[PDB]
Amino acid sequence: MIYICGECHTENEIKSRDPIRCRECGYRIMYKKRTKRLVVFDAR
Amino acid sequence: YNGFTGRKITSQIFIGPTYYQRLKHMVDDKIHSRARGPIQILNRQPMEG
Amino acid sequence: MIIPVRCFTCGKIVGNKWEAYLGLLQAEYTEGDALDALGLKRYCCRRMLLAHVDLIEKLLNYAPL
Amino acid sequence: PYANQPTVRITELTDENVKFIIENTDLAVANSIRRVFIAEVPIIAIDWVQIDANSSVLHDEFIAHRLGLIPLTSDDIVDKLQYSRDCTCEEFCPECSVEFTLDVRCNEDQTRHVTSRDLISNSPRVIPVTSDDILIVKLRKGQELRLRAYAKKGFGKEHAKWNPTAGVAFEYDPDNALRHTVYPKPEEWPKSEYSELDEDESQAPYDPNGKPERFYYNVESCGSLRPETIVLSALSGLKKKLSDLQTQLSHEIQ
Amino acid sequence: YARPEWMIVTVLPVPPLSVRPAVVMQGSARNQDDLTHKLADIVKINNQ
RNA sequence: UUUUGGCAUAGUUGC
Ligand SMILES: [Zn+2]
Ligand SMILES: [Zn+2]
Ligand SMILES: [Zn+2]
Repeated sequence: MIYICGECHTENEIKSRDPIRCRECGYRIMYKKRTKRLVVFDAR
Repeated sequence: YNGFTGRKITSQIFIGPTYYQRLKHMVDDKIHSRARGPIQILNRQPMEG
Repeated sequence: MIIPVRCFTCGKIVGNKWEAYLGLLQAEYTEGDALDALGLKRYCCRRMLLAHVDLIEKLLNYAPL
Repeated sequence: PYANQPTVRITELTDENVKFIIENTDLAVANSIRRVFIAEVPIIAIDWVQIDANSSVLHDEFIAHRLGLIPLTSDDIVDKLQYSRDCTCEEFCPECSVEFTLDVRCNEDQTRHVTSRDLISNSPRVIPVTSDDILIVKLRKGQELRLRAYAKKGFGKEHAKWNPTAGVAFEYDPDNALRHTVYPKPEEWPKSEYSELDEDESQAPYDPNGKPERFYYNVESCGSLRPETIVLSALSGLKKKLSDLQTQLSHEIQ
Repeated sequence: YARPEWMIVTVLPVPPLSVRPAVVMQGSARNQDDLTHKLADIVKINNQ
């Protein structure tokens, strides 16, 4: 999975086994990327 | 003017802008119903899940 | 947050008038004169621009992601 | 036991509004016309939004809701469209909808205003009305907004975005000759713009045989339709509703 | 019933488990009831 | 092939 660093915005891949850390800043907050499933709204 | 019939309303209505606030107590957070649900482990009576 | 597209009451378009409104205030218009210049007669529409708070400007100070 | 012979006198016609007078008509018919102006004139408005990518400060539902209220030039194309649910297409087609695409990437060091100008239609006859322009959102550097949408035929009874009018002024008996309203102190009340009273007068004398007639209209268009077109489509739609009810009643009687 | 002889506690009743249930947690962490703790203390002292 | 669950302290809030 791809995560976005919370301080330097770097998309980096992370497995389900390793501790999370930005691989060019060392930052310890990561955000999941937006889903690729189609999302549809009525404009009401 | 009455919205349905279009007739003038006999009395004259006090109207104007006013600051209103939408309080946090929405109904969708306060509505619930129970029928044959998760009873307590000690008292065997209905319990707040 | 951002200017509503429609006046809530009468449904007049008011979303395309915020920037012009601010521009007229930089032209040293009184706020009544600015609202008249934008052709807002009903006080329902005038309420929209006169009481709007453009908080989105404050929100664009924070970094994107 | 028969219809009135109503007469029209247009007192003003602009691109923003039409002001006119209907005489020799019942109050109920006039109010029904005033009501059909708001709730039953079909126009085109955005009602299906797929957001492929949003990075703006506004969440997706905010952008979709704002897009729905964008008024679209639907002068003649609305008549030849069909309601989507009535259309037999596989969910969308040029006979029941108009496709829009928006793709704005703010890759600059200035706040990029995503306006109605950025909405791009697949049909030239259905554009945003302002195409100054209606602001959809403001974007910071590195923020993208990319979506497609479809705008379909509907009327204001379903949702207010299909409302074509921007306020329908309606009046009758400006001098209060019928006393449908009773002023406690008639001196205090300003004259209507259609009043025929001199300023020493405050109220027309009471009319025991009066009946509401000469209804004054001022229909302001939001911009989706010309006000002439609003009124004509309103009368056509109300006649269509009554004829459909006539058909169903004839079936029920038989 | 209720002879005064029986007022002095010579044999103490042990309630069933339905009165002092051992609530399970976070997998199999069995948390005991306060009654079970008091009975644990009493049985330890009586064993001594 | 049909599940189930912490509790009992304090606070805040609603009528
Ligand atoms: Zn980082
Ligand atoms: Zn308004
Ligand atoms: Zn279709």
